[PDB]
Amino acid sequence: YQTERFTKFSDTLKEFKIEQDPFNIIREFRSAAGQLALDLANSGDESNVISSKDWELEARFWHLVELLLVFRNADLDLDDNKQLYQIWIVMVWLKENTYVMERPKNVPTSKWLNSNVLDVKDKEEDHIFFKYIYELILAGAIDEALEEAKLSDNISICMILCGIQEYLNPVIDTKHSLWRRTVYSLSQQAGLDPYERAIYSYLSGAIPNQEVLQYSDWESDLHIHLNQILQTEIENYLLENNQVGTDELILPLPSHALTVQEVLNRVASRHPSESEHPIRVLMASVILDSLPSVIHSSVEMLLDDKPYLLRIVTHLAICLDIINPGSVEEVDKSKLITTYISLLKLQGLYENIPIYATFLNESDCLEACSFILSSLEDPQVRKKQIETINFLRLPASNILRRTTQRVFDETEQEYSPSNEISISFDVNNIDMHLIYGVEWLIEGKLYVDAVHSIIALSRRFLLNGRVKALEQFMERNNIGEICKNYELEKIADNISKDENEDQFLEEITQYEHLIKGIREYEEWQKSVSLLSSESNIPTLIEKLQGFSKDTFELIKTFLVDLTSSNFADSADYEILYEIRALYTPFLLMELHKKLVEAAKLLKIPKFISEALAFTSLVANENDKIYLLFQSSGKLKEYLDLVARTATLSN
Amino acid sequence: GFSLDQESIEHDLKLTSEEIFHSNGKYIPPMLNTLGQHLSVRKEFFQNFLTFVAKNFNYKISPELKLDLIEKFEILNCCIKFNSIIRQSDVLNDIWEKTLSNYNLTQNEHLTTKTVVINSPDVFPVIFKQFLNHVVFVLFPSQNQNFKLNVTNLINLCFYDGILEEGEKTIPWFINFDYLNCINQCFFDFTFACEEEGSLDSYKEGLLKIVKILYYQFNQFKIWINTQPVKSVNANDNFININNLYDDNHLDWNHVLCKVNLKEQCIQIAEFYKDLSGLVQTLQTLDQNDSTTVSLYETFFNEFPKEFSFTLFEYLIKHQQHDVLIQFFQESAPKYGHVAWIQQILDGSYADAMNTLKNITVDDSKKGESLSECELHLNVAKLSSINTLRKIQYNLDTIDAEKNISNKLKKGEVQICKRFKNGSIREVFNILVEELKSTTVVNLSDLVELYSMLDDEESLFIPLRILSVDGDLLNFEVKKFLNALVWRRIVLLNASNEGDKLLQHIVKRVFDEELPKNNDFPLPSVDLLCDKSLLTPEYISETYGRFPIDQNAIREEIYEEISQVETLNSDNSLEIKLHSTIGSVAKEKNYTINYETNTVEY
Amino acid sequence: QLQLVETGGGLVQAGGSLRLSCVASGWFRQAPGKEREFVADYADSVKGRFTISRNNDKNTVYLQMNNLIPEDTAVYYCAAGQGTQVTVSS
Repeated sequence: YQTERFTKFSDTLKEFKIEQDPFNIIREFRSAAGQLALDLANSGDESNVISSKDWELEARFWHLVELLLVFRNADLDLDDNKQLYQIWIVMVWLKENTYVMERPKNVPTSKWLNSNVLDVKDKEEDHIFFKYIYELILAGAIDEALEEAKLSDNISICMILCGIQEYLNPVIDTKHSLWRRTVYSLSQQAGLDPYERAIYSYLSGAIPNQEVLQYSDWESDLHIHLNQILQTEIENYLLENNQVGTDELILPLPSHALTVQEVLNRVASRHPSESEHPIRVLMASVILDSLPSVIHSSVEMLLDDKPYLLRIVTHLAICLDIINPGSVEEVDKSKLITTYISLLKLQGLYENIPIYATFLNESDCLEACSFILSSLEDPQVRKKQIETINFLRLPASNILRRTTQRVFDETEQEYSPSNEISISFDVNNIDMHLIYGVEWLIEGKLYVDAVHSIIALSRRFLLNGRVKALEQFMERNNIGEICKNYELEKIADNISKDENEDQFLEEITQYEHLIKGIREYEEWQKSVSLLSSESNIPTLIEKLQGFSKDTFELIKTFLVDLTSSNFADSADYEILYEIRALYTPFLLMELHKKLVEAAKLLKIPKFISEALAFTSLVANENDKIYLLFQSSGKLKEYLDLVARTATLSN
Repeated sequence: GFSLDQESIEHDLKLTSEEIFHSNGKYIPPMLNTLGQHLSVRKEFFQNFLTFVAKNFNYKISPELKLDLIEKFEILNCCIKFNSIIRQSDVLNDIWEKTLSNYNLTQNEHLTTKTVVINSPDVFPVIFKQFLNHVVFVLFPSQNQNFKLNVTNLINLCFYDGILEEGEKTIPWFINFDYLNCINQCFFDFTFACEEEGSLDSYKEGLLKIVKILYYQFNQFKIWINTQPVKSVNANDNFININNLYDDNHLDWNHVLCKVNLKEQCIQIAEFYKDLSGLVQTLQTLDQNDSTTVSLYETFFNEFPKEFSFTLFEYLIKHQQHDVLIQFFQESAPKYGHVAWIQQILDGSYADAMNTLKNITVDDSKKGESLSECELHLNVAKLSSINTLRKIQYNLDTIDAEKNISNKLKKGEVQICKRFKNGSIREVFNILVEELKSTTVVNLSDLVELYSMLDDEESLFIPLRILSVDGDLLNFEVKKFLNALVWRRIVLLNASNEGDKLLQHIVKRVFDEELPKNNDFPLPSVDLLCDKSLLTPEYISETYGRFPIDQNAIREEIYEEISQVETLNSDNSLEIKLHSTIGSVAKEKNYTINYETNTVEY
Repeated sequence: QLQLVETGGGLVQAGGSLRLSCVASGWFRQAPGKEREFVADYADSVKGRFTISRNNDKNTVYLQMNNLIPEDTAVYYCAAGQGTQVTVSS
């Protein structure tokens, strides 16, 4: 839950997709980072605040971004200046979500209890109540400052509250041009606390002394340029309007307001160790809309990194591409769709659907749709979750095709040793995952493109152990689909229906015949010395072993030769001539294998001898058993295995 | 001259020594009993003197002649001691002596037998041989222990004449005849003791045989060396005659009996005898061919010991693949027969190719078990890949024909050829049943003869297919005689089965399989079927040489089988009956009649 | 430390009334599963039935919810709050 921050974000995205009212994609971002910083502060250890401080700041930024995207878009045709409205959006997040010390404890009853008659600790208790009131007013606590000013006998501060309440009645209107020049002159008079000296300059739009700013934090530090522009833009337009008159004016005001970049050149220069933090500098880029300019700049200095930034920049583009179509750079979009799917490795199991909302071109083309062919191995949970998100047809025909064609180039080293052994454990451990993508795509129409993948690996077996026999067992783990591919094949029209349905049916008969010979050869070899002294059951079983084999040989010779001779698709004939030429000698030795173990019973001698001696004699009428010796090299092997019967049968 | 005068003085001493070895003047004969023992001991002592004095003193063959004359008197002296033992047996000896008596009286008169041993008693071996021949009805007639207890004494008496040859430092026709006629009866001994074996009791007579095998070994392995020496010396083979007949027949029969005796032996006794006596290398090896065990301990040491055994190489032809290649098949031996499929030797081997060609050409004469050659002719064809086409045709035709014939025969699908009845002239039915029953159709040599038997039309039809496929072997006369007998059987069946419906399937089967394009099949005709110009006694004796019946009977049967048709073909109707048929069948088919040479075209 | 103390929420029937008071120790809504939406300016789903409690200067101007329906069952938060549940049974 709390640990899976990415999962929470994904859920919010999913809800929006179901609905497809558009301002709800970013509002859910305020419920994630909040519960996280709350789960490390409600109960638990106190040292977790070293990580909760990162969550205590990533949530206030999502609040400031929600007011900027709705002002420049949701312009309803209801019943002027569009750039001055940004100052109001900056004041809402700069006033509501600010730090405020609570009310002071042990407030004195009467005044001057220790009594130039007051001690040094009396102006401090007066400045303590002065700072408690100088802070609440800066955060918009009129409702609280108005009661706070009346409560502490602090009547010296109430005279300006209504002056602000009179300035608030003039701001809602959108004379007082002379009242702005008196407080600035009051800020140049001596005799004021440091907290009250900064309060008079902040309301008008002036700069106070630097000794009061030293205490001021570099984050808060930004309200100085915000209040000056307001005091100057209203005096400019106010000046333009001139609704006070020249006489009402007293002193010249800096009515030349600067831009955002000239103000940011000074806030990150007063307290740069914290004003340029990676979670606070993102608010200037929302006014510039440059997405891949802050993350792709941390991949070059590899000689000398922050996961919270990659999750927000990538989540911004899915909204930036949606808020304004193509607002995110097209290069940045595909660079964000690729950096997200790659960084989402520890959490790639559930986000296999959230990457489709911004398909764009990385998904329509074989770009962002080929990475799923690298993790879908054994677990059946991720294979079924991708079935949602409204994706099928060609995407299913492009993920299954990219799953079997992308591993065919890696088996190129498996066709070089045509006369030696090799390391086939990886092929016997990675090709098993190469059959779950097609077995999961239970489509009777997309069966022709995958039914040939097993026959394409018969030549990688070569001598010694064969990989097709183990591959024949993977197909037995999911048969019956032959009935689904034969019924769905009569649904779509096809012209060459006299050769496409005959190759699939003949390959299934040879493979099932091959899987049967492998299991028949595993039961006679596992016999060894079975039945012990009671060979009566073996006298009939070995009789069945010797009959089922003498029949299997004549049957396997007729299945491979059933391909006739002259055919146009001779590429399928030159590949099956070796597999047929490789299943011949292994049968004659099994009857002879009853002359090493069943030789303790002089019964397989007169039988297994002539049974294998004529196996080459009748293998001379059907075109001399073709030339299985010409396709494998096993000629003298047959000459010696049978020649040995002249020192045992006599 | 001086050696001849000394030899004359020695011969006079030898005559007096022969009298002294059988009787001596100085001793009192009346005193005690026949002092044959002392008469022998005298000559025995004198022999040491003769040897010490005649040290060297050899001249030409006079020393060898004297050494040979020594055995004329030394050997006989050891018989009377047996007589003493026989005088302990008494009843046997008296019946023997008396018998000997009659012998002399019938053989040389001279008052029957008087034990004076005049003239060295040479007739002692003849009496011994007569007694041994009479023991095959007198003692074979008497129990093995009886005759078994009897023959042991004669064995021990005879086995005392070899210790004097090693004492005289032994390095003419008389030397070859001194102990040779007794081989005409020695072979009657071992059997008489070995046929009883342990007297049908082994658990108690194993020792009784182990104590007696010594005498048989000592007789055989020693008497055997005399033959080859005498033969190389005498060179009688030329005259040969009765000496050679006795000698050579006895030699073969003794080789047979010495090998079985070698088998029934105590451990390594034959092995020692094989090494000790350099003879009967084959019988020795037969005992030595791992009769006891296949243990690499004793066998490699015995094996390696042969060394100069060229003869052993012939040992491998008994019943493998050891001996460090052994120079291939003993330098590829001579005529391999079946060993030729073994001569594959993990190689293509041109001989192995000729070997299956030799397997067909050896099916030509007195062959057996063709399924080997049948599978091995196909196998050799595979091994290879003029003679190739002939071999392929032979393989295909012979194999398919023998298979179908044995199947239909054992099968008995076609019940019988009706016409034959009570005729000696043809036991080919029984011969062929026997052939089909075993031995891969008994190699199936008379493929020609087989087809002749016709019982169902369907079974009979095929023959001309083999004839037009692989008939490049026999003469034109033989092929035409076969085709004519076939057409004659067809006519005899078609005149009976109303309508002549037999030819109406064959004329179509010969053209639907396209036999005329790949086979210049000669067209049958009235003249072609009634053609007795190929009837000669030589061809008769060649074709029907297996059955030892008089050729006159087969000639009469063939003449009847020809004349029946020669008479039934009134006005030569058969001619038309064929011409119309064949020409109506091969009409729409790419076929035309070639009246220039009676053939078929297109 | 804007201790925003909210109270007055509860469970009412369809058609009842409630009065949510918010005292800033120093009105948006969130349904179960959806996103935080603004209630009180008045939302189109509560115009004519609710009365917001926003006042100038120091004036809470607390006001309620009349004619409550099952579409208003959610957690209400204050903004210038921890949350107060207001459920309405059908």
